[PDB]
Amino acid sequence: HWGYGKHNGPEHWHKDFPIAKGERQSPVDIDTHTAKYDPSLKPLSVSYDQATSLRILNNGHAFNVEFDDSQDKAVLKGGPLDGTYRLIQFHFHWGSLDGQGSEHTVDKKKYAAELHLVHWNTKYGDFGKAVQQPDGLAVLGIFLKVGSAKPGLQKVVDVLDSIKTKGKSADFTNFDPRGLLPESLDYWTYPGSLTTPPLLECVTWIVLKEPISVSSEQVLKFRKLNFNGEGEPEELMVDNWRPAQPLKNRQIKASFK
Ligand SMILES: *c1c(C=O)cccc1-c1ccc(S(N)(=O)=O)cc1
Ligand SMILES: NS(=O)(=O)c1ccc(-c2cccc(C=O)c2)cc1
Ligand SMILES: [Zn+2]
Repeated sequence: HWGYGKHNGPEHWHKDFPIAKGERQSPVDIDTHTAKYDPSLKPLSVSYDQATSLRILNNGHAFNVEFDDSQDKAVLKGGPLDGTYRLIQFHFHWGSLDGQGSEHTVDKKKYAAELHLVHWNTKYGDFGKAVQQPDGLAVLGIFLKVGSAKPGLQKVVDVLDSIKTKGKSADFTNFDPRGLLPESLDYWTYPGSLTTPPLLECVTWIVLKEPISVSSEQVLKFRKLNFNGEGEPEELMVDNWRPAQPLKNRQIKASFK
């Protein structure tokens, strides 16, 4: 089916997901000189103190760390958002080389990877309903640059050997996602979409200004994962990113000057 190869990648997706050519597609390039500071944007409220991680899964496109979203345990509020968004999972997109891998770009700069913390608007009851709504999701996006190691990422790196191939999962309880954040919560925000099929236009994107630093060894271990299932020819899971899409009739707002 769809993927990231030459024969099933982002240039092909529109044939089965025509919204790929829609009016609010993600990711986008963040032109920092064209984004407008909005002094009415509130601070983000990230409340992960009670987060309950469950499992890590290689789904053939990335790996997801999944959370208990049956109660308000780990929630995102504030910023541009109305209402409460529950954390359901996080995942990454990354490159084959340190100079590429992020989906969003900043003044056309690509980061080595991008973390997506996916939340859904609790007024819609469940995630499947939320993705059908224009304000159903809020994804907190965080850039990764290669430099010093991120201690809060190491527990994720440690377990990747056990989920090398598509369909493999492992217990991943008691993981604190607060260890994945930068110091500052300054952000850009704009209305967009899922960056993989079904490409639904349901996401308020909140992209942090400050990248996190991860070590070359940490991202190298990302690149040892496999797109393929066990017993199939090995295809390294690398370059699972969609390139920047036309901004069209949208304005990116900044919470900071
Ligand atoms: C995730 C699930 C299940 O966890 C189901 C359908 C779609 C997605 C999805 C979530 C987030 C994104 S992203 N790259 O954060 O925009 C793409 C697909
Ligand atoms: N969902 S999509 O991006 O439009 C898509 C789905 C399936 C294919 C496909 C199907 C069968 C064989 C091949 C081999 O290249 C590719 C190629 C593209
Ligand atoms: Zn993503």
